[PDB]
Amino acid sequence: MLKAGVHFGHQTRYWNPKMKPFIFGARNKVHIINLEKTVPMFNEALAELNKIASRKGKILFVGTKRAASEAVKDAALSCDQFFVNHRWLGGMLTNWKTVRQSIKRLKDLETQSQDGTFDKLTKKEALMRTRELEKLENSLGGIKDMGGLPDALFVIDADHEHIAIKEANNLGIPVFAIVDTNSDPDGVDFVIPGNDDAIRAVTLYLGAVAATVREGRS
Amino acid sequence: GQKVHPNGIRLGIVKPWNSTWFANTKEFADNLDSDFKVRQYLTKELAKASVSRIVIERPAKSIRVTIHTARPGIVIGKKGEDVEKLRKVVADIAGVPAQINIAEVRKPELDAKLVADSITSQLERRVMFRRAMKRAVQNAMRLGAKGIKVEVSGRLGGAEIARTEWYREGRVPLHTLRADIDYNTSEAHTTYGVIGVKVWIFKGEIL
Amino acid sequence: ELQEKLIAVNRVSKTVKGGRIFSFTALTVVGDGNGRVGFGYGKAREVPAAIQKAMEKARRNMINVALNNGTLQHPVKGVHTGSRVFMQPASEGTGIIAGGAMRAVLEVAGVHNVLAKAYGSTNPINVVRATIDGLENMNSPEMVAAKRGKSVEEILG
RNA sequence: GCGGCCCGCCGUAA
RNA sequence: GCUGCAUGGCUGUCGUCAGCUCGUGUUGUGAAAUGUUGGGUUAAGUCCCGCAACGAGCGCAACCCUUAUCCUUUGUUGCCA
RNA sequence: AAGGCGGCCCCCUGGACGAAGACUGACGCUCAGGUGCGAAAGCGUGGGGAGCAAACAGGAUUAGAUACCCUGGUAGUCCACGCCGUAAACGAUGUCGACUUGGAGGUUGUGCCCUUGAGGCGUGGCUUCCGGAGCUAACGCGUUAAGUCGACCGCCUGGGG
RNA sequence: GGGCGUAAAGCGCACGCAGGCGGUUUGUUAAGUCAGAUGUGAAAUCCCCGGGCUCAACCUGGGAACUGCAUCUGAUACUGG
Repeated sequence: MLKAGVHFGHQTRYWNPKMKPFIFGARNKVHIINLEKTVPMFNEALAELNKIASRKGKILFVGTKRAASEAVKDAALSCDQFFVNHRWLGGMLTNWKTVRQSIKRLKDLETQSQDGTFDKLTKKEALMRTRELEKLENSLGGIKDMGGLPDALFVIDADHEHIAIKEANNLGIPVFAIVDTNSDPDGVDFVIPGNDDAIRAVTLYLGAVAATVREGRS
Repeated sequence: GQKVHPNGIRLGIVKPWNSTWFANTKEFADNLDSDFKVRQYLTKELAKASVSRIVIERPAKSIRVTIHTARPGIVIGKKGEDVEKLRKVVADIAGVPAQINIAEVRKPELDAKLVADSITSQLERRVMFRRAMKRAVQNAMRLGAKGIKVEVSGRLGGAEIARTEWYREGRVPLHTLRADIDYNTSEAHTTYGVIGVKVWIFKGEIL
Repeated sequence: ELQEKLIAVNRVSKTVKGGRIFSFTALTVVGDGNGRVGFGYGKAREVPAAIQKAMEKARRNMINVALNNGTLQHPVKGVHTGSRVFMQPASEGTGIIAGGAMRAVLEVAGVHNVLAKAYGSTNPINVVRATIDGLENMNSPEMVAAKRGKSVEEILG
């Protein structure tokens, strides 16, 4: 908008040449992103997400970078959506049928957990069951109670999470990644240029999306 | 020769004996011989029936025989005339008086002996062995079991070396003593020699 | 409704510490008889398993082509690793005269009159790509007219 | 851093 | 009586060595690969961490027998404070 | 141009590049037959000869050892003037010209700006290493193409013989 | 309507005669090229439309074809002078 609440690219030697249209003049040894062509398509993407949420699209959030972790887990579970926070497993979409069993095991174990040591006092087994529950909840916490095959994905870092992008392209699901100067627009994507590691930037990104999605239901 | 007999290794833990009686040195040999004779004669006679297991117990001055089967009607007949003939013949074989009992097999697709000789009977009618093996495995898995393994070995039509095949899915742990494994074998004589068949069934782990 | 064809099956080996282990591969083609067709390739230890595994693989992979009364108006050629394929429209009354897997592909596609011919190497797996080779890179009149910013009647004339 | 030590009859699993 | 080079059944050995595979998903035109590799550990593909892989099966370990310590019950044909 | 060229100094001599300006006006590209230049070894005539060293002679090692190892050692290696015309003479890639996303260096010129300083902007030539599309049987090549094109020339047609 | 980095295949490297190929306007020529026309290109054979032998092989009527060559008239965008 006008606060310029987003930083810009990394360096002029780590850059994908496909981003020439989106680039501005680089001055301080680093690339500068043209903000004059970031507002309109951002608003278009927001409208698209609004109409999808009005269609109960079950949006999905990703972006594991140790920075967006808590941010995306707060933006999710806020309106009506799900999220992925750690260690995107290869095949959550192309091999969802196998991940269903892991979800079922997690459901069983969380039901058993609330009365865990009552069933048996052999402390070794209780300890290892709790340890494996902890090991299992981090990779499936945000997706446990979702139907399956979401209708939209929002990605924070494009090149860093290319596995999810490839899976989405294979399945045929629209995606809404954010592309920096060292990434490239490859899939069918509503492209949002701008920095992706600045906390203010990512917060500004997710606030509008969360508000739009929560409005879309009503 | 690598595998220990699955039934023998478990006789003291989770499996019962087939013959149960007490005797001393002077009667051991003849007791065993009489048991062998009666078991062989009964197995020969009831070939057309569905006989699974024969249990022989010796009351003090008598012999008690129980037969497990899946079609008790044929063995027991219209009236009890056939069982009377069998009792007369058995009391002939062993001098002591005899009494006959009949058991019932609820799920014939279990109790591997019946599956084994069913497959052999199918093989005698010149049918493809793969169909028979798959049929039996699918039936056993459908009726409810945590594991099954079948195998056939011998001259399967070709002149080359006797080929061996086997199918298995589920769990068939052989190194656990707690497991309830039911195992039996059979053989079929064809125009190209004999064919061996072995079956393992995992009814369920026992605490 | 879907029509399926089986092209070829062959035995494949692999060496291990104890000897050699064998496996089979199956190549099948599937089409709707109207202009949509796909192919699949599967591997297994027993022949029926590979046969069934190729089928749904072909089913999920489908493309559509636009024909015209049983052919189109493009003498087209397609190339792959070592295969050259030439196909051209036939007037009428003729059939699907073609050597190997091209016959099955053009039959399931929905074509009834063609004058195909194959050059180069002729192993089945690469020549089956005749689908991807030229079938979908064919242009109908209306699409050309729309792309060139013109009308169909004067595109033909 | 460096002493030496050669050969293996003919065909032959689906 | 002949044929273990027409067979079933039953044995020896590598070797009580720690390995051997499968389903689904991806990569390659294909034979195939991935998982089973990488860091640290263990008697061990025994375990944690990382990782386009996610899980399973036969194996390993445990359930079996005997020996080493105590406590109840019973006390002859066994024992004697 | 290729074969190739390394102490220092003098004499004779060829080519390439950059900056600015002037001049002639298609005067160009390729090239069968022809001509010239080609490492090392080798040949002829005349010199020279320290080191090294085919041939050769001894000592070992070995079942044998016309070899590898040790002690010697002639032609040759050097100079002048003539022959020879072959090499894994290899980037195993013929010569010209045009077009097509990028990074990290080396070397040698030149313009501007505070020319402050080892500074900052450009702009030519020649060379190393990664890598995109594309091409390829694959390996790989990738603005110094094995990518997209044009002109001319030289070669190939199963393995042995 | 094929190839020459490793499968067979780029001369060891240059100079250069005969040959092959030419950056851009302007003006002429109509050699190449293009359009008509005329004369030729035997008959038989092939093809097409027909006809007659009881049908068919077989015979026959008419037409296209004979891709060419020469001559005349015209066109001037592209090669050549």
